[PDB]
Amino acid sequence: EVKLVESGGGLGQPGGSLRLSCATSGFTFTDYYFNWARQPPGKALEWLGFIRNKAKGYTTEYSASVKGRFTISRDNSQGILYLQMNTLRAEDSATYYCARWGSYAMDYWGQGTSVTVSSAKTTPPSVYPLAPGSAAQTNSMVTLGCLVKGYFPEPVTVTWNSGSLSSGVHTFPAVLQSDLYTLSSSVTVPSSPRPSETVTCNVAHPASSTKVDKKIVP
Amino acid sequence: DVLMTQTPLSLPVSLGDQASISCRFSQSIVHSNGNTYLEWYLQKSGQSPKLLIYKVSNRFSGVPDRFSGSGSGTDFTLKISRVEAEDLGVYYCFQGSHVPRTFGGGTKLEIKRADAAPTVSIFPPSSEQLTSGGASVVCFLNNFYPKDINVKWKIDGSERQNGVLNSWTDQDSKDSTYSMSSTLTLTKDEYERHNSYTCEATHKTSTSPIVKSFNRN
Ligand SMILES: O=C(O)CCCCN(Cc1ccc([N+](=O)[O-])cc1)CP(=O)(O)O
Repeated sequence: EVKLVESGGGLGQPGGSLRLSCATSGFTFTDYYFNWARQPPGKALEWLGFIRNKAKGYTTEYSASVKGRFTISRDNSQGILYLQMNTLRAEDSATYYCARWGSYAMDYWGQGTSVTVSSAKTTPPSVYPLAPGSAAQTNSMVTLGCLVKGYFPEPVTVTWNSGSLSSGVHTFPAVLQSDLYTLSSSVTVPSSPRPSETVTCNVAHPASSTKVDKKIVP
Repeated sequence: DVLMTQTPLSLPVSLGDQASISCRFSQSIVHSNGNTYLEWYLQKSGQSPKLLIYKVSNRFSGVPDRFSGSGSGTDFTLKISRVEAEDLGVYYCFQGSHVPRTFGGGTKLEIKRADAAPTVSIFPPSSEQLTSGGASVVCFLNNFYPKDINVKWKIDGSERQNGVLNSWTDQDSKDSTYSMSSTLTLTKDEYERHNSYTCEATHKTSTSPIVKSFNRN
């Protein structure tokens, strides 16, 4: 089977370096051009550059976004492709993919390797209850939530009443804020069931070994 | 250089309908050897991109015949007849023969449903956060359709731009709607200097904006 395996991902330091590898097997490596592409979480797939085959002398082409800062190389004896990323920036946080190119274009892709460029350190999040104001008209349904603020690294998990409340739940994608992540989650229940029935968000941040059960009090 | 334009960004469709995606160029990309290296790829949520069509109209082995690429010189088309659930994801046209070598902006295939106004809910800062010196005001704008929506924050009636962070969900697998969350983050000091906090939303479902507010007092 044709195989491409990316590796080397992890947390990179801003201003630092990182070399990603793409190990191949199952076909003649030197017959192929190879491409590197990246997809930032919540963003579009982006082409980075390619290295040509033996017939083309293994020359390279790069995107304007990284030319002069990234380097693509290949070890023809080992059948391994590399992506040398220098002076890491936050914009480099993404999942990186390698793919061969030939008569059948990019017919085989690797599974990708994730990179996160940050100087932050592990940090538990602060979990805040989101309850409607004292003055706020009644309703058939009531929406409550939890703001999970300032954690690192990703991710965090949020459940409601230990997963008992699954329907009507919206946990939003995290965003970077003050060099840390922030996320919120909403739950909607009929107005008659609360506060008579407790609603608690269960937020877990495994990297910092934290689990917080925050009750939504009126 | 050649400019590539892939449209549309978003493509709402109903299962069973055909979908057509466009890739156009500011000039011809036919190579002197006679070939045209215009390719089409699909990237499903949480997955690697996969080839669909190479050299304009060559369907890659294993791709259902429902998919087909066409086009000529400067205008290219990916057609998907009888769309099914498996086809949902982001389609990208690509060419690496002309500068800028690149993928298109992408076309997210999504499900068509009836227009639905958002359920907007605003929330004041919790005492826990306040005690820590910060004040975040949250506004959920849940289950609306279509996806386009605009949110405005106002404090004491004046519009507020600084400190606002937004997040958006992918289309709901179950009801095909979209949801949004906006948070205005202030210091306790600034929060205690103002009284009126408003989250206002405009959506195609109404000419009137949806306004939700709370007063510190
Ligand atoms: O050399 C051949 O016969 C095949 C390539 C034909 C021309 N190519 C087209 C071409 C080559 C590489 C890619 N890719 O994404 O990797 C895309 C398009 C450009 P070049 O001569 O290498 O600059």
